[PDB]
Amino acid sequence: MENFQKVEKIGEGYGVVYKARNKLTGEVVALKKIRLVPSTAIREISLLKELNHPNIVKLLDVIHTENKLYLVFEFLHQDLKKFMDASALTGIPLPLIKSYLFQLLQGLAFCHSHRVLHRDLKPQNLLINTEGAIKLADFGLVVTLWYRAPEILLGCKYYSTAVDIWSLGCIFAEMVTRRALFPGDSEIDQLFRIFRTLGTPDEVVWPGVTSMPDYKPSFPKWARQDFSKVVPPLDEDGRSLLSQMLHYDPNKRISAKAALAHPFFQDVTKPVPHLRL
Ligand SMILES: CN(C)CCCOc1ccc(Nc2cc(-n3cnc4ccccc43)ncn2)nc1
Repeated sequence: MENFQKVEKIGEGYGVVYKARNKLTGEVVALKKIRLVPSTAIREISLLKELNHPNIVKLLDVIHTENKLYLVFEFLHQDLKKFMDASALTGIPLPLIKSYLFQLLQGLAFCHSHRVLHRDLKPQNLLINTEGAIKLADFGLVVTLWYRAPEILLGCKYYSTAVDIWSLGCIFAEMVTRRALFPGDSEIDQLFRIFRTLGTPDEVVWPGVTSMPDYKPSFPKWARQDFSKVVPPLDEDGRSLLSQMLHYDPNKRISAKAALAHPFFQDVTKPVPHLRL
């Protein structure tokens, strides 16, 4: 750790993230210092060192010395939240939205084939570079609830890869409309904003929903709205894909693999963003 010169704090993950410079090699890195280490965590983290993909932020090194754990990652120059904020007047161009969605689906398909879930996707942990890449960071082992799948909010203990597809669907919608789709500020507010837009789920659209730990018979019954109203700028292919990413039933929700084959991507390309660094 004496090996690293902290340049600036750039975020908060289970810890704070700094831009740092390796004092010996000259490498500029993102250094995550983890909040207070269990034998189980060390071994689980070391496996993530082998989960390498073009659309996953590269974990360069794990430094367990001595009670704290630091994760040394490759440095990317901007997060998607900042890029969306910087693009808010005109919006991110559709071709670039589509490229980013496709690449994140590639990252997830990879993670999910190895039975690794992200669990907390959000614009703040999606990182972009000047050559058009976007990468997943901060794979979990005031908290934002906006991207949380309904099965998590309803108390499902053993949720699936489908949670990440839900989160990515919410992020897709946001890139398109330039407003967060479900900006809840508590778990029930989040759940009711989902219900208000997509309809209160029942046994018809989600078999077993009424048996979920935090499901109440007394939830209000809202009707579903149209996706034409929810993401107006999006063409029918994007809306179709989005609707599949936001299916209530995690077993009907589209997989990352299947989503890559969606007709929305027939004309996918890799534009380069205009980034102000
Ligand atoms: C100073 N703030 C006003 C700026 C706001 C945020 O701006 C930036 C600019 C550049 C980067 N770069 C990164 C970050 C990561 N990373 C690894 N685990 C993470 C967990 C959370 C977030 C990022 C995480 N990995 C590689 N590159 N991250 C944020």
